Amino acid sequence: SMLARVVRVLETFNVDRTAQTASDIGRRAALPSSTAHRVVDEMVLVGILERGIDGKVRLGMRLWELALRGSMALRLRQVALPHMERVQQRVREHTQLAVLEHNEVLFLERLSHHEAVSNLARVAGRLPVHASSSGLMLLAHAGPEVREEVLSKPLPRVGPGTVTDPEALRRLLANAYRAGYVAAPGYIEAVATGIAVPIRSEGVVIAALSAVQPLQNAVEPTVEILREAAVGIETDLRAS
Amino acid sequence: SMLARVVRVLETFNVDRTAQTASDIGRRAALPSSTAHRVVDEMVLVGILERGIDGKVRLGMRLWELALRGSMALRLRQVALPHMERVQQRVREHTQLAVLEHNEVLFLERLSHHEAVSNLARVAGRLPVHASSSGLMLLAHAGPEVREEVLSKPLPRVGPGTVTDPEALRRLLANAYRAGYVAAPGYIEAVATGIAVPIRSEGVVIAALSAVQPLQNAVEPTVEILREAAVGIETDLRAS
Repeated sequence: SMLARVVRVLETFNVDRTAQTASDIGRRAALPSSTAHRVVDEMVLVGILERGIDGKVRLGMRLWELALRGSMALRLRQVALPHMERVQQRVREHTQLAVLEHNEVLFLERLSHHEAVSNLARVAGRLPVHASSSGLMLLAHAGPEVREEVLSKPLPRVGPGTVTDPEALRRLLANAYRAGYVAAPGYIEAVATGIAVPIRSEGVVIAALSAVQPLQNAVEPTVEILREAAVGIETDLRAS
Repeated sequence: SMLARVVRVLETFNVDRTAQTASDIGRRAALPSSTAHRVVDEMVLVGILERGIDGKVRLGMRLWELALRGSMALRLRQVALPHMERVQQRVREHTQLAVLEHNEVLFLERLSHHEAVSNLARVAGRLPVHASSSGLMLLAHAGPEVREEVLSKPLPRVGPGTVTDPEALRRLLANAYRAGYVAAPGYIEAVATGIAVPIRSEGVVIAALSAVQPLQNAVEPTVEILREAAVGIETDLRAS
């Protein structure tokens, strides 16, 4: 399909790849040279891609506009940001907002203080569900079918502290469901603890609000600050 | 063509329209029912759209991700946002970031205090180039061909203060170029003044940084704050 070829072209761009030649796009998308050059030209023609004065193609401003305007991602981030900014003022590490997408964590927003701890979460970037405080919080509220899919895959260690045993994960998830937060000491990187709380709309967890902070930092203060922020978000969501 | 039909479907969504029926999409996109369902179903299949439990379709999280990942609009917003938050802390009204796109203003970012003045600028939304502080500041640096296009087209008044006389506009643009700022009292709404300054990169104005504040607030102090923020953004643009 033309739409399938267009999506494969979009998929060649990534969090640290802004500009490509049609030949490189063809190679990354496993598309024949002629097909890659034709599809790229059509995408440039409608403004989904733009061609710079360097002759390389980039994701187009028209694509950005059509994808964000009125979107669930933009509306939630908009409601969330003032509350995320207050957490950032208080904790001065990282505040981020995430959803589940195809059994991975996708980040809608990330606020970072200068010389905060190392953080691998990227806006419009992904991390594993089982290893991420955000992922474990959201997976705790997913159906048994979603939990089974995720729990039945080989589960790599991401950081030193990553829990990979399916039944140990079920115990974590039950505790997180009960407690209304996940602390994840060194589950992504040795130096970092992720802490995540749920964001609810009409009694459904739609997102996770998280902090990333040095491993040795107190957990309880951050948990409380995120809960307060999450309450603010749910209030503001209910009337938006 | 299928790519053309897909773009027309994306175009039926907007800043104020999040969820539609395939029937409503078919009406707005000029597609007969069968074609509207087929294109929407295929876009739902590749995750470009999502179909809710209410049976309504929405812009997809996968589309948001593929459009924003490593995008020019994300990179510039990322560099700008900390400086924009400092301005927002000081002025406590609205701070926003805009570019020119097809001779209209397109907003990349907007920060708002909950008790701020009425503001009609939306992220991934547009305002007229002649009527917004952001548009006038960007059009002052657009070069002669774009300038004459805008000065020769229909120029309606938007708010009470909108300057519509083409020669009075020519003067404003020449003054804006020299002064390095635009104050636009009631050009969009009676209650509000837009104030915009340029963001340069490689000696080219690529964006406008703007505040929207009550008509009665003093302009000079907001100009100074935006100039400082703009220098900060430019330094971090040179360093990246």
